[PDB]
Amino acid sequence: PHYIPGYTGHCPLLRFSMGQTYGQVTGQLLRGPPGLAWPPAHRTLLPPIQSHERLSSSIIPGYTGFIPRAQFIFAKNCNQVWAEAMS
Amino acid sequence: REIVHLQAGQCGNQIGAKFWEVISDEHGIDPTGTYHGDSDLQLERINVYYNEATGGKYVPRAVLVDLEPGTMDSVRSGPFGQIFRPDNFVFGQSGAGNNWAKGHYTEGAELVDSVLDVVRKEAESCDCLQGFQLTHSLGGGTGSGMGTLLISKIREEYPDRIMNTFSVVPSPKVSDTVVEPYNATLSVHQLVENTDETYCIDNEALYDICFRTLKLTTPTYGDLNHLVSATMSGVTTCLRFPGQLNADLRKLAVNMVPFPRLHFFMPGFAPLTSRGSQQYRALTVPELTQQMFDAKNMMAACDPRHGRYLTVAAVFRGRMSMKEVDEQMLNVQNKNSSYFVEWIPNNVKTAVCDIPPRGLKMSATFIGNSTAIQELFKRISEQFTAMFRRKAFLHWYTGEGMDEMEFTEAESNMNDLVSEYQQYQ
Amino acid sequence: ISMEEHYRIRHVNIYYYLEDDSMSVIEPVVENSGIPQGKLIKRQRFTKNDMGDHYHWKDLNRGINLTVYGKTFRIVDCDRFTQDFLESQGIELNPSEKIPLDPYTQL
Amino acid sequence: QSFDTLKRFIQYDGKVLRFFCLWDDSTSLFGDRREFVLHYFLCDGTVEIREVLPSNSGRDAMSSFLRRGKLPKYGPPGIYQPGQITDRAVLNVYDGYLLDKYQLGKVEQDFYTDQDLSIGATINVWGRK
Amino acid sequence: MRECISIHVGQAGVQIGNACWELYCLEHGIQPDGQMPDSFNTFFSETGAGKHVPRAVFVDLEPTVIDEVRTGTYRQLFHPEQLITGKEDAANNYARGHYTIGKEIIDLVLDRIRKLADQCTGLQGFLVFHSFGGGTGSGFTSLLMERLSVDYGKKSKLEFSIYPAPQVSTAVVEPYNSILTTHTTLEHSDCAFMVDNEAIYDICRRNLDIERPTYTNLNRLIGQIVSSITASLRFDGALNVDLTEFQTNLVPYPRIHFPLATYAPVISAEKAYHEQLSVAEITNACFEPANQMVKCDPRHGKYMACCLLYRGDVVPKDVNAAIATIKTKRTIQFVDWCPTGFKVGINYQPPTVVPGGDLAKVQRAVCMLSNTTAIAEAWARLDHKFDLMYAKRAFVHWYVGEGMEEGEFSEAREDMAALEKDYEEVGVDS
Amino acid sequence: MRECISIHVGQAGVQIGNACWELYCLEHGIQPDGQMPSDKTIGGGDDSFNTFFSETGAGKHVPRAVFVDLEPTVIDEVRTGTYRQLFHPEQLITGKEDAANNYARGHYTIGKEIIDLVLDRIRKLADQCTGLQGFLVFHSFGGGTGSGFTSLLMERLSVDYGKKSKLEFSIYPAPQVSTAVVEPYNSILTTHTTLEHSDCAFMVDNEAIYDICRRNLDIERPTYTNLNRLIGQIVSSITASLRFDGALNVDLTEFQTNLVPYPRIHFPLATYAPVISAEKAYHEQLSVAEITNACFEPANQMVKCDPRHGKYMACCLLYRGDVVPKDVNAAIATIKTKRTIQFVDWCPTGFKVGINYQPPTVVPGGDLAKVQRAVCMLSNTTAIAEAWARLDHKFDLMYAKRAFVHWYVGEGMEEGEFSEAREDMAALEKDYEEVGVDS
Repeated sequence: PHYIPGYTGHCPLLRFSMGQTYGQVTGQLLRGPPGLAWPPAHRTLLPPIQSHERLSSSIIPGYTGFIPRAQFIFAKNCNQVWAEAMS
Repeated sequence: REIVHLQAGQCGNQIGAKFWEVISDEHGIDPTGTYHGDSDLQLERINVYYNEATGGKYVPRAVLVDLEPGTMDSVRSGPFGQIFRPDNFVFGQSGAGNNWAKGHYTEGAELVDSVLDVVRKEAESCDCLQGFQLTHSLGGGTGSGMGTLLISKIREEYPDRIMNTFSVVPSPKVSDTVVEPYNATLSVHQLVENTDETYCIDNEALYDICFRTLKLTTPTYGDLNHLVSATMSGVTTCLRFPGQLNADLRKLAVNMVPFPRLHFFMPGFAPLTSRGSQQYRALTVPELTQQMFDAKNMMAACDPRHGRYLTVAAVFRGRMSMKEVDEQMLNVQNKNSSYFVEWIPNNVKTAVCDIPPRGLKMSATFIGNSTAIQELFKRISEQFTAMFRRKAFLHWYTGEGMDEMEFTEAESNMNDLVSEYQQYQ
Repeated sequence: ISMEEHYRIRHVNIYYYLEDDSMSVIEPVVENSGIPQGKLIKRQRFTKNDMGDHYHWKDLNRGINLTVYGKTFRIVDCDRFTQDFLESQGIELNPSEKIPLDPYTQL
Repeated sequence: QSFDTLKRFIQYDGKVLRFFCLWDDSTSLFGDRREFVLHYFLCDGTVEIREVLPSNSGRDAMSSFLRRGKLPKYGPPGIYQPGQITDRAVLNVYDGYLLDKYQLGKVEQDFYTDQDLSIGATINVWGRK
Repeated sequence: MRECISIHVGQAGVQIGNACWELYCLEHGIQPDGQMPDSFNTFFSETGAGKHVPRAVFVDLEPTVIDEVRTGTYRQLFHPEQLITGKEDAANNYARGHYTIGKEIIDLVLDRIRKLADQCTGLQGFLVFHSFGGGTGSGFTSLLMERLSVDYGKKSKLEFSIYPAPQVSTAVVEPYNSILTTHTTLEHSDCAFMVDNEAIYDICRRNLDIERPTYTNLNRLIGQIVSSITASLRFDGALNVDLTEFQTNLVPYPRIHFPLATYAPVISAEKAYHEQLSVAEITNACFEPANQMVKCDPRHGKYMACCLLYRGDVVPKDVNAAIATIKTKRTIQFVDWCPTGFKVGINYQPPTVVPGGDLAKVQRAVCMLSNTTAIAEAWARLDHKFDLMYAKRAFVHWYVGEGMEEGEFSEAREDMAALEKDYEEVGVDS
Repeated sequence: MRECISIHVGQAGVQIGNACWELYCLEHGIQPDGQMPSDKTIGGGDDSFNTFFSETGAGKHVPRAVFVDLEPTVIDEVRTGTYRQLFHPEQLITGKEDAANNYARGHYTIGKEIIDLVLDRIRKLADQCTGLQGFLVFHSFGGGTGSGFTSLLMERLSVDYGKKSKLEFSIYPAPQVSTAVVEPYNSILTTHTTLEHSDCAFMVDNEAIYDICRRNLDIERPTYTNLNRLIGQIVSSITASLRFDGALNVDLTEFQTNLVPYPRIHFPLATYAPVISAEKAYHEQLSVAEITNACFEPANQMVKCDPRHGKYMACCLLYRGDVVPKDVNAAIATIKTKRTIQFVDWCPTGFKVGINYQPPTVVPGGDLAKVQRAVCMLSNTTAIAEAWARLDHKFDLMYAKRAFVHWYVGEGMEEGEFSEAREDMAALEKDYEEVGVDS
């Protein structure tokens, strides 16, 4: 768990730490922080793994009507919007 | 990359100190200045508005320029006053006293030789400097008069950077100073020439929002500065948060001002909702475009239905879809097309930022450039020239070191500017 | 929908009219609350169940939950006249509760 | 097939297995019983050997006895008729060589392995047991 | 041996390329960390321990669009020296990306381009990815292709673009960038494809049932079109065409290198049970006028040629039936002097599918490349929106102030106006 | 190869298509998911369903039908019914506002928005064809899109397709029972348009099927399910010789050759002979004779018109089941011998015979029994002129004071199309005097 060398961002205690390669300093800093608290729910560095009625079957992709809570779901296929709204 | 935030005046500190209670809650920073946040994007681009000190602490980039020591002593003892470094609270001894010429010429000119030492110090501790800011009101002589002399001498040292000013221009309805038009008419003589940017906020319409749509019985000067601080951060959120589509501070200044004198804008804010009608309100993309664009929700009291939109922004803030955002900017433009200029065939600028303001699921922020900003400038010059035709209060300025021909020189540049808005209408 | 509050606490006065067994619920006026206040429920007999039974003054005590029109009111305290009346009718009153403090109003 | 070295070099770099050696040439006419040392390098499974000389023997100074190389399993093998020792095969010249989809320049040469050698057993070292 | 390096410019060029490189990883066996658990050499270099480095370079001026590739799931896949990043952004200014900030990075990127193509054995194509809206997608791209036009020579340089739409746009300046960038793309690109954002919203709404398509679904459709061109580089076909061979066949003249694209089965996975997906069913869905990628109707056009590219379970006897069908229907009009009219391409490998994507796992697929006279009305629309604002000089003060003369605004108008009559004089019959 | 595309328009036309497609899915072995169960299969090969169904790689059977409607509700019970997966989603087409019982609304204002979608879907069900025997349409004259859009449907099919056959099964209004005030104004104009574009036209009014449900069966209070279940028994028997093998069989162009003598007389009647509840069926012989003269009962015809007032032109016979060819000829010779049945002068043969082998199937939940024989009649009288002497009466009873005319004019319809259609419909009244009188 480290950062790649060209990275242009903020790493705590980086300016005060010295005398190593950049990736080695970032790995050692991300491993632990005696001075402060590192956040628990983080989302930059992630593990690499390869990319009554009305169920999801009871309709067609041209069906007209009201499906509850399915006007706020976006970027998905119509059956997928209906599936993750109903279930 | 990064910005240094100047604050000037008794309005300027009370505008400015609330903004640092706002943007330090973007980044999980407690009042002593230490990060205690809950995500790594609360920390990742924090150097845009900061400098770092020893011990796991960050201090802002701000100087706090006043002409009375008693108006920052409340700011140094607020809830978020001890965050600032006390080296650059550079302050005067005697008062300007609602006087232009005692801020520009006589008294502030001794102080500004010492203000430049720290703003040159905050502008050499950088990586690649991006811009500055300025908070001031166009009524007095501490916020308004020295802040004008501040800008021009920044401009001759750092002439390819970005200057912003967040004005609070004087109102017609009730005036809290007798000599307001002698301030604001000589003031905009250098907001037409010396700055890259300037906004326009009336206190007349900040009252109109805080009674019609927010249902406040009694708004203080804290609830009005909540409205300003939620827009002064909305134009610097592509610069410190990643986006699906990006439009940072330089990208709008090139793109919106069509001609090099017409840089007076009028902002709003979309999810502004009454506390009883928060429950009965849906938040979709059409429910931001419906409330960005309506003439009630402006913060400038210059009615857009009385003129032509020139160039129109929208910096959205949430997790939206790029069709539905681009649909409504097409839908509004085709419905009422008389209100928009026709020799600019699409008056839309769009941006989407992936990190909302905290507590809100979705937001938006608007920057109009309408034709009807001349009715601010015309109605200053109708009540300026009542007083100047008989020379009511002139002896307090002429006795501090300025001539008579400088005022009819200032009435040239303001009454030129009204014509250059009628020219392109 | 609020970023500042997840729930709010609304104080109400419940009036029971011994003349006709009717009830009314009235929110007191609070400065700067921003909500429509005053008469929440008009004077009428409140139904206790789907059978059409009405609330009697015998069903009302400190620390009881009163459910009317899908709202649940926690009875916290009563006035001196109500206390003396219920005790004179042989109802033992529960200890007075404290109204919980509204987080939003405190902030 | 695999022509890869880097994983084994990163995994087993400095590890060798050493066995001392005794060899009775007393069955021959004039040889004495000999003490040798047999190193086995785990980076590439390659073997080297050296002689251990007594206090009173008239043998010259030897820092080796053979080469650090791979030892064949059976006999001094006939790997002659040169050209067959190349591991990869070719189809034409187009230098730039094209890999032939069949494999014709392949001879089954067996080598000693760390699975093969052990304590207290006898092996064949270039025709010597 | 089949070397091909793709350089990405623009924020748009990176989210296009972030979908192509999750497609080329899944198509072969490799993982986000580069390690397989024969023909990857078209797009992957070869290092020691089982790594395969992509043959790419991601260059954009602002830092905030590459920094989630530096921290995303593909940190270790790209070599860090490729992700070139500047400091200050062009900010919707062709002048600022071509004259001011582009001069501080063109020295560095051409070092990485040299360090890639000296490792290569023999090079066919460059695939640059950009968009005709902003600054670094339009200005830096122009400076990139006059360096590459003379530093490298006659290596083929492809060009995947996005045209600005007729109505639905996101800038008020979008005509000004896209009449000054046809000046330099014409003399340097060998084939320049156009796919505008407006038409994909229709196809994502009625063929696929995606109401509200975000740009993640938009860019998962472009990557199928780029991959289907290059499946004949990487795989073995019954009748294959390389990137060199159909550049000859597609363009008549050295100024008419603007083809269209169409991908025929673009079908949701619930409505793909019921359809046969035969070869003659999807050959004519390419020429359906509601399925094109650029908003210009082919019924007003006049076809020069067509480059069908097929992949999957296709047999050449089923191909020649459908080609004879299209030449008999009378709403399709080829020109007088193109009697053959077609360039068949038949491949063996089916198109791979991304999990979390939007399409269906289909046995056959068609990608189509047409060259019509129908794009005369996609360049006579946006040419008016240019000089509607240029007739009294809106937004010229920004462009002049950092390196552009006043005359080059109209030097590129006539080279787009003389561009237009070459499409009038190519469609006439005898 | 013997294919026929079905189209259905309106709330009457959809609810006919439910009863016909529960019939065909049980006539062959189709389950409501779409495929034969692969545990048990009934007899026959691939040939018996390709007139109606399609195929994919997995083995689905998607019907060649499209349902057209102008409101959401009536389609949406097909989409949530037990046959939701058996129909492909684009085949069930649905507008947004219905035509509000106007001919003019469905033909000029609203019908232009769903004529563009429904003409690419036929061209997607006729490109996958190899040889198409002819379309079938299903509508009701009284309705708004069953009258307005359906006339607009037939015209664009005469142009784009040609002489390909277009059958129509229609619902004529009853003589006095009706659900709508406007019904004279629709059935005049829609008869004016569907004259020149339709090839055959089996009109049936609902009041006659009311009378034979209560009498021949015992079912008092019938709904439209019992009305539609008997209609599909007649639609299937027309095409029963296309699908299953017969002793002597007729196709869709066989009866148009024989029934229709002149190019505007194409209005046959309909009679289904054994219509018996299961408590009476097994005590009766039900021979070929007993189900031949029962088609000639004037109380068993399915239009409220009386063939004693008119001349028979040409009668079609559709025999299925346990029918021997030699017993059709015995019962035919009784009819021409009988003297209360009158034929025209210039047609001495007067009969087409069709004999099939497959006996008619039973729908569970239905009311008819399992029988061994049946006869379907397609007569052609001159006595259908009396069902237009009471339609032209109820038209000018309104129209001579201009009632309801402003509702139709303001939809792009000029006022001249009422006087146009009244005279053309009066032309067909004298075409039946002229043809049906003796030389």
